[PDB]
Amino acid sequence: GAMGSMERASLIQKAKLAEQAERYEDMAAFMKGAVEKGEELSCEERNLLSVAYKNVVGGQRAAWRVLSSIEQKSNEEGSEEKGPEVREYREKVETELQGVCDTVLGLLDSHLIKEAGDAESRVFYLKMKGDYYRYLAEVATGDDKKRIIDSARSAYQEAMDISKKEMPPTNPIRLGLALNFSVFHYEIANSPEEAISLAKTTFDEAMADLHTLSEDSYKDSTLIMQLLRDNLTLWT
Amino acid sequence: GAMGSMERASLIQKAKLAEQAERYEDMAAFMKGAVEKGEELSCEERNLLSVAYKNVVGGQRAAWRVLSSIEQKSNEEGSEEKGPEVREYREKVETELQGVCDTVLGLLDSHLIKEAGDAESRVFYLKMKGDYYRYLAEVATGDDKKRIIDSARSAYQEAMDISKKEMPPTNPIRLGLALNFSVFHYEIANSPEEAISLAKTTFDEAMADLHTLSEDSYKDSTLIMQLLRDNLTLWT
Amino acid sequence: RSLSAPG
Amino acid sequence: RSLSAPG
Ligand SMILES: [Cl-]
Ligand SMILES: [Cl-]
Ligand SMILES: [Mg+2]
Ligand SMILES: [Mg+2]
Ligand SMILES: [Mg+2]
Ligand SMILES: [Mg+2]
Ligand SMILES: [Mg+2]
Ligand SMILES: [Mg+2]
Repeated sequence: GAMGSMERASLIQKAKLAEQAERYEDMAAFMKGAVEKGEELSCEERNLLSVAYKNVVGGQRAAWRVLSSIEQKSNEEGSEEKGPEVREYREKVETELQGVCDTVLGLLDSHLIKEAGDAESRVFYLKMKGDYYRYLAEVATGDDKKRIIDSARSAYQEAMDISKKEMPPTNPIRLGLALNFSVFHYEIANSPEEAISLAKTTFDEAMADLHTLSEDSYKDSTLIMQLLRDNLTLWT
Repeated sequence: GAMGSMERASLIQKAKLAEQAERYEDMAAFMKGAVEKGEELSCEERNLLSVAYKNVVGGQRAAWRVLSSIEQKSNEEGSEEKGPEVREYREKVETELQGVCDTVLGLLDSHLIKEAGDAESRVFYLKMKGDYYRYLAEVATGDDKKRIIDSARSAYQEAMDISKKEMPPTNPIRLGLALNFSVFHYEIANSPEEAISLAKTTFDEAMADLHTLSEDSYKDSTLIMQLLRDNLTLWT
Repeated sequence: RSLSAPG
Repeated sequence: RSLSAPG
């Protein structure tokens, strides 16, 4: 590891600087180095890891979608053949995206999930595992796709089971997990009714628990509830 | 060169795809590979080269400014010492930025400028040479800085001399060159009066030539004239 | 496309 | 900061 010679605290400090500078590839490399020190991550450090890789893979996903759309138009009837370049470059970006997802999944497997005993950490990491298998599923097309989809579903389901037993229905990790599992159902698993049902039940159970929250917690929970509502508006 | 096995036309095609996908590092690598084929660049290809490296170095410059500002605040009176991490990370980004500038300057020197005989190509490349020495000057602090500044000035001056002899005062390359030389004067060379004088004379000479232009050329020229005016408003 | 959880 | 030439 190229970060093996840097102090854990220095890696965390530099991840925060990289976030401020919008240098998300650097941020992800610093947080990978911090994970590889072998100690568990605090709440703040888990957030830094998630922010870093979310931004890296988010740029890759946006680029892959642009290139996939160009490629699909090139394969429509009446399109003049442009050679292999669109496919090759889409494949290049796709392979890079898959590499980032595999890197994240490898960190979760070695050994973040197995050492995560508290609900807040274990649910966070299992949600991440579902998310990065979902990003793999977005580009999967072989006999690969069904197994990747099942891996995403399995991680999300384990996270859901823990979150329902151990967290209040307004907990932002629980809410973001349910949001992302509903997106999995709608966009990946061809299960829009399950997506709508999960988003509705999640929203309603959180609404009924808002009265227990402080002003700051209320703001955190309602932000994610609004995304559930925004999706329900798009889906219904 | 990692692009040595790819066809020149395929590199250009992929640069255009990378632009559409906002993958500017890829775009720059493709255009570097195209330059290294050894043939001169067309007008469109020069623009692709410029767009690619402008976006790469633009992100580096923005990041360097964020980190330099944090570092300067850490060195103000009453700041608690945070260790070497801010300086180290600013230095990392700075070195990467300098590497990109050196790469561009190397392409111009091997051998784009020497083969550029038409005014439109030679002025374009000399402006680029001034620009990337200007970006080096933005971060320079040693006994290095004076020589880097002189190198930027020399390239801009040669470009100006050719542009005034060979192009109309509304030519967008000539206008963008004069704009960037005025920025050099204001921001790098501590010569705000020279910056203001150059921006004013450039604007007024272009205004007097707009009557010769088509609607489309008029739009191209007035876009850059507005930037001259915007700077004059900031500077006066 | 659907909205997913932010940072 | 001053504006420079765009693409
Ligand atoms: Cl490629
Ligand atoms: Cl560093
Ligand atoms: Mg240590
Ligand atoms: Mg593939
Ligand atoms: Mg139904
Ligand atoms: Mg050939
Ligand atoms: Mg330095
Ligand atoms: Mg004066």
